[PDB]
This record gives sequence, structure tokens and C-alpha cells, in this order.
Amino acid sequence: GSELSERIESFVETLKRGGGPRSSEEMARETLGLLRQIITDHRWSNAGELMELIRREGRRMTAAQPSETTVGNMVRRVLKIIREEYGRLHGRQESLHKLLTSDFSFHYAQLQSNIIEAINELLVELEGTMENIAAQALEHIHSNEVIMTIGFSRTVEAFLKEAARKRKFHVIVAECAPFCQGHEMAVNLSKAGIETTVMTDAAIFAVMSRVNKVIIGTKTILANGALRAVTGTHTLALAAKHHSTPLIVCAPMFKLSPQFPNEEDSFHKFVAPEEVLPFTEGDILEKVSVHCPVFDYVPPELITLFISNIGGNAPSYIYRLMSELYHPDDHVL
Amino acid sequence: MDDKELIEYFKSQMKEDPDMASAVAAIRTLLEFLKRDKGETIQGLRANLTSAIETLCGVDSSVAVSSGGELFLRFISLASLEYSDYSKCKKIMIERGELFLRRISLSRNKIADLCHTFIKDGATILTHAYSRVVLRVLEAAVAAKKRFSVYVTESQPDLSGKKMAKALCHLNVPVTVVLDAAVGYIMEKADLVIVGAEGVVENGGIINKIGTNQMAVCAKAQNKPFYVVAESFKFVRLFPLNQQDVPDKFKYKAEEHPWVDYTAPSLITLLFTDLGVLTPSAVSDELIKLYL
Amino acid sequence: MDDKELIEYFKSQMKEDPDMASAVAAIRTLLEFLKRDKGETIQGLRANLTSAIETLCGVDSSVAVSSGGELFLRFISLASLEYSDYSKCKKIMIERGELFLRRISLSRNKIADLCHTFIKDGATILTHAYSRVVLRVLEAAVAAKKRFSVYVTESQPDLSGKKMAKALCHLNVPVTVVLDAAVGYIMEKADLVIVGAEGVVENGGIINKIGTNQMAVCAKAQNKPFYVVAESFKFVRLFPLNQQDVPDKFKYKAEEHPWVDYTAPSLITLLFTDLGVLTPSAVSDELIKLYL
Repeated sequence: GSELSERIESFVETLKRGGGPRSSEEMARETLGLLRQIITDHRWSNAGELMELIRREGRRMTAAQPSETTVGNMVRRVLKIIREEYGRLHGRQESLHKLLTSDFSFHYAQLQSNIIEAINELLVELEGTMENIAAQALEHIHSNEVIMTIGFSRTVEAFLKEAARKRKFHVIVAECAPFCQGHEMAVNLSKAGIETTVMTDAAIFAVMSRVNKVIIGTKTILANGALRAVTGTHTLALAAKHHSTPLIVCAPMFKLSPQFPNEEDSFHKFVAPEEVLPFTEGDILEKVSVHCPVFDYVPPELITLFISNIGGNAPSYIYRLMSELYHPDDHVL
Repeated sequence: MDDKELIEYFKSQMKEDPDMASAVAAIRTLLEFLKRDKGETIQGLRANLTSAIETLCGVDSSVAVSSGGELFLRFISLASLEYSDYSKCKKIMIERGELFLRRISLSRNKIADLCHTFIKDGATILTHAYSRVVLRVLEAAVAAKKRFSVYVTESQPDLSGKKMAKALCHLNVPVTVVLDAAVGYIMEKADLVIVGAEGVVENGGIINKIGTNQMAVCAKAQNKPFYVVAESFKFVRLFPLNQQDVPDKFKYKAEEHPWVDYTAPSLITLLFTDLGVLTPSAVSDELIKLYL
Repeated sequence: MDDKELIEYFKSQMKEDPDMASAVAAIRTLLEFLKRDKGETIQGLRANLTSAIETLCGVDSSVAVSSGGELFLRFISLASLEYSDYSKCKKIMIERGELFLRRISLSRNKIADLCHTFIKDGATILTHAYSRVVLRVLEAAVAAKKRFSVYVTESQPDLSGKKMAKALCHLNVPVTVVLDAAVGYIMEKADLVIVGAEGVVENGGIINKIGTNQMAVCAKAQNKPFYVVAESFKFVRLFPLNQQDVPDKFKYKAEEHPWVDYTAPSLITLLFTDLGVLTPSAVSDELIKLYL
């Protein structure tokens, strides 16, 4: 449809030009709604053509902004939903069992309703992820604890606000320079009565010796349990590992991406050097190369626990969750 | 058939195709034994297959042959569970074995295609000894028009590292040969380590040539990623607590010169198998899924 | 004194007493050069001694020779600081050199008598290659009526490990020979590692045969004490930042095969020298005390 096409182009341009849905949950919701509209409006005779068109718009969406993995995650979730619905309606993972024991394009005229119902169920599950994560705050925070945060994470903010109803603790927030969004987080936490401290990134390793545990958010969870987080999270994780401080990642399930850390030089988001070195410096900007990476790679061995809407897991289990969310044939997309 | 011609078939099939691995040849020999058995009972078939696996593992002391034998026994047990009647079971086992043979043949190309992406342009690659899967990975990488250097170790008990260096020079890839005592010296030059495996133990560690453990320890000490390429038919439910806990049938006959050692899963970054790229914790799950 | 007779004297003193080490032979050759120099100025004396040290290090590419060269130059500098007149300074130098030679000749037995008490009854000792100081400490430990089993590495590029095994079986000490690649396999059976060193750098690390770093890292990974027995005159004021920072004159001529490697002081428990039992941090202090 023309309206569907204009909505797709609006989404693509919003992704390309930055901004858009500030919260990752909002953009996941928008991606799911767009995918539902594409499924409804477009004409597809069978499951294979629907798969091909979903993959085509998913490729365009991912090429719009590769650093935002949520869109590709939702596209792959919809593809896996289509796979499971078609398999359940028509017929009856690579393992040793399958290897020892050992097709689409058959039209059924009943798959669309099941696909839409599954997408709606996914949307309802997506709506309550933050409350589900926050409900586990008291199991991980004790009396007079010291928590450490970097930047502004809405899930971690909800976590701490829910924990603060019954326990008293201290929170140290490190500003995520240059976009010092930790100031907003510290002000918001102080509004709720939690005693809070503002400090720079350079002080992280200076104060980790007096921190009990580190609770952080992330942008992406990779297939091996690695993280794409805000820049400065890798050094914070290294400092926590130096002191054996437990590092907890509060991240919903829709931030799990089936790719591997093999990709390089496009992982980080490089933005204008104005954030690091102002334009008013003058002539020295001619011969100075200044880079401003927005994201950081965190190896899985630096993460102690993952708290999601389904509970707590170790990084070593992340692979299984991957196999429970995405088909291996959709990793390349 | 008979023990003599069983061993002869094993050796001849290994000889006629020097590319095919020992485990693949053992599985093919066991499938050929199954084809011509003239038996009527699944109990006698199981006993005779166990005896044939014992003979084959007596011919050569490799972990991969025993792993393939256990996998074959599990395959037979699963097929027997599916079909009660032996006459119907036999044909199903034969066709399933043919498909299994084709899949384990394609495993090497699957591993190479999946693994070649982790090595960059200008990267320095460290290998330990001769490994056909590592060679396939490097061939796929150079086919992808990537430029990199490779270091190999001489692998003193049998200079198979020199064989690997010759095979790599045959394709004109820049390679270097270092002593078995130079690994710790050369680790800082390299960016990642790629080794093969003769067998993957239950907890995610690996069994491989005697120099693998020290290379893994050095890579961990200098924070270098340690990658292992291994086929799925090398999964064994063995749990070595230490080096001495490794069965002696795999150390010797394959002052004191063991042929293999064991590497713990904590020293391994990722494993590249025909099932995909796995964490060491996945392997155990696989085994737990296979044996109910 | 001609250059030819200098090389001839060096080689003759090395060959006549194989027990005596290369550094002692170099220092003896330098003192013999100083014995008959027919000169009148200390400036030309220092220049001639420096040139003799360069040609001697041309003869042998060992770190110990250069260690002795710098130590001897410092000895001349201090002696000149003591006395301005050339004749009195020269006689002071010859007496001091004779005393210095006497004291450095008996360092090995002091290290043995101070280090044999760290060996326990029924211990399992791992060592890298041939080192006369380790032979001496093991002989003293046996003379202390102690029973232990020694493991040694074959030291592939020149099988000095086999020579160590023969020289240890000469006294009927139970010894075993393992490959260079089997070191990581053997660490868990050994109780402690004792090695020598061709040179002790400023920060407390050591320069030794190419396989020492692997053993140090493996022992650290397995929590085993790592003891280094070395002489005082092997104290170079070098500060290698990594394996590449080692001077190339010591790696080669003594595909690409380095002959030495550097071990960081954090991988070393104690150093057994004629000065005593020291932590690595002491060594630097010594050098700081030597050069004002």
C-alpha cells in the first residue's frame, strides 16, 4: 500500500537521520507494528514469498542503521513466528540427535490469523517487560548496599526505584561523557529519595573498591553472551572484574541478537567529533584525528548475571535463549 | 565380516582417500560391516558392532575413532527404539547411515564457511600442528580475498607442523615455523589462535596434540582469543579432571611421550563445529540431549 | 694483546674446563688482557677493554658475556675512582681482579648450599634444559640424603635436556625426559620448577633458553613456585618491555628460531644467587647501588 510504503520510508529515514523512539521498547513496538502492517496489507500467496518480503524490508531496515539491533531482532522474531506457525499448521535446530535421526511454499489460507495473533501476543509480552524485570529488585539488593551505574538506563532506573520502596542504599552514577546522561539518572534517583552521587568516568576505578555490585543496561546482547553497551562500560566491567564485584545486566529479551562479535569497525557508532573536540579549537583541528565511538564491546566473561523478563541467567546459557528465539537460517537475513 | 578384512577395509579406505579423517573412515567401515552381517537379532548386531569398534580402536588409538564408535552405537540404539522389527530396522539404519555419511562429509566445508569470518585482513594466526579443518578454514579465508600471516609449531613427536606449513605454502600463504618452545615467545605477535581437536569432552574442553594445553594457557595469560575447530562426531562424554585423568588408551601408542592432552573449557573462547559457533557450555547440552 | 690471541685464550679457557661457564671465561680473558696491556692512560685502557668486550661478544652471543663485560667495566671505573695514578690504580686493579675471580669461581657452591634446602623429600622437580648450577644444587640435595624425582624437557633445537638427563642418571637420580610440548602436561605432577638464567634484567626478570617463559606461565597458572638459580655476574641493566624488546644479538646466532626468551619478575618466586635468597625487587636495588 501507498500508506504502508510511506510509513516504511518514514521509519527508514528516521533511523538513518538519528533520533526517533528514545526508548528501545518504543522502537521494538514500532517495528512490530510496522511488520504487522506489512503482513496485513501486502499480498502473499504462500509462506515463502512472505518470508522473502519480510527479509527484504528487514535488510533495508538494518542497513538504515546497523548499530540498532532491535529492529533486526523483531524482524527475525517475526520470521521465527512464521516458521513455527507454518510448521505447526502443515508439518510436525541442529543437534547430534537430529544429525543421527535426520519445505515452504504451500498455501494454507489460515496462517495469517495465527501470525497476527502471535504478533499481538508478543506485543503484550513486550508491554510488561520493565515491570517483570523490576519485580526482581528485592532479590538482588540488600540493606545499606552500594550500587554503581553508568549513563541513563530506564530499566535500571525502574529496578532501583522499585528496590528503594523497602530498602535503603547508596547509588553512584558515572556520567557517560560526552553525552552526560548520568546526570539525568542521578537527579531522577534523588527525586525518589535514594541517596545518590554524581561523578565522572575517570573516577570509576577509583571507587569500585567501595562498590558492592554493578547494575547496568545494554544496547545489544550477542549470541555468546557479549554486550554492546554505552562507551565506558568495558572499562567499568574490567574494574568490577578486578575487584570480583558482581556485574548485573538488566536487559529485556528483545535485546538479544543472534549475531557474533566477528563483525568489526561497524560495531560502534561513530558520531561527529564536535562532542569530543569543539569546532572553536581552530587550526589544530586540521591535523588532529578525533573519534567519538558511542558503543563498546563487552566480552561475556565480564558479565556475572543477566536479569530479564524470564528471570536470571548466566551468560553461558545465552546460546540456548538464542536457539529459543531465532532460526539459524535467519541469522544472515 | 571377519576381523582381518575389517582391519583391511579400514586401512584401505583410509589410504585411498588421504583427505578423509580417521573417524569418518571408521564410521564408514562400521556401516559397511552393518551392510553385510547376515544376522537376525538386534542384540547380536549390537554385540558385534561393539566388538568391531573394539577392534578398530585397537588398530589406532585416536579419540575420534572411539567417539565415532559411541555415536554409531547411539544411532543403532535410537533406530532400534524407533522400529521394533529387526528386518524393518535394518534398511532404515542403512539409509540413515548413508545420510549420516554425507552429512559428516559436508561437515568440514560447513565449519570452514562458518569459521572463515572471524579472521581479519592483516591478522596474525597461530596454529599448533597439522589439521585438515584448519587448512580448509584458511583456504576459505584466502578465497574470500583476505591477507593474513600464519604461524605453525613443528609439533616435535611427528613434524606435522612442517606438513601444514608446506601445504599452506602450496597455496602461497605467508607462513612461519617456530619451535614447540617458541609458542609463549610468539603469542604476543599473533592476534588469535586456531587449533583443531581430536575429540570434544563433555564439559566443553578438548583433546588434542600434546602441545595444545600450553598454547591455550599462554593465550589466556596474554588475553588472546583461542578458537577451536572440531566436527560434531568428535563429541565424547568424557570428564577428565586433570591431565592424568585422560584414559591411557588415548595417550600412548598413537622417556614418557603422551600423544594427546586436554584443554579446559575456561581457556576456550569459541568452538566452530558443523552445528555452528558454540560456547563450551553448549557441547554438554548436546550430549545431554543425545542420551535422553 | 692481539685480537686473535684474545679469541684463542677465550676458546682455550672455555674448552679446558667445560664445568666453568662462559661468563667466567670472558671475565678471565678480560682480566688476562688487563694483565699485559703495556699502556699508560686509563682512557685508552677503558677504550681497549670496551673493544675487547665487543669482539668477545662477537665470539659468543650469550647475555652472560655482555653481563660480565659491563660488570668488568664498572669494576675498572670504580678502581679508577679510587686511585688517580695509573700504576697504583693498575696494581689495585690486578689484585682486585684476582680476588673477584676467586669469589666468582665459588658462586655455584654457595647457590647450591643455599638452595638445596628448598627441596623436600619425595618432591618432583621440573627443569628446562642443561644448567650446571641446577646440576650442582641437585647434587647437594642428594648429598643431603634426600630422595626426589626430576623431570626435564628435551630442549629441541639442541638436545641439552638429554645431556641433563644423562648427567643426572650418572648419580642415579630418577629422572624423566619429556618433550617441549609436554610441559603443560607435566606441571600438575611436579611440585616446583627450578631453572637457571643466562641473564638477570633490571626489573627482576630473567633471560633464558627459549622454553622458559612457557614453564613460568604454566607454573603460575597451576600455582607452582618458580625458582631461578643464577650468578651475581649475570645482572644486566636491561629493561625488556616484551619479548620483542629483547636485543636481537642474543636471540639469533648462538624459519625464525630465537634462542632466548624473557620471563617477567611477577612469574618468579625467589632468586637464588651468591648474594643470597632474594626477591626480584632486590636485584634492581643492587644495580642501583652499583652505579652510584
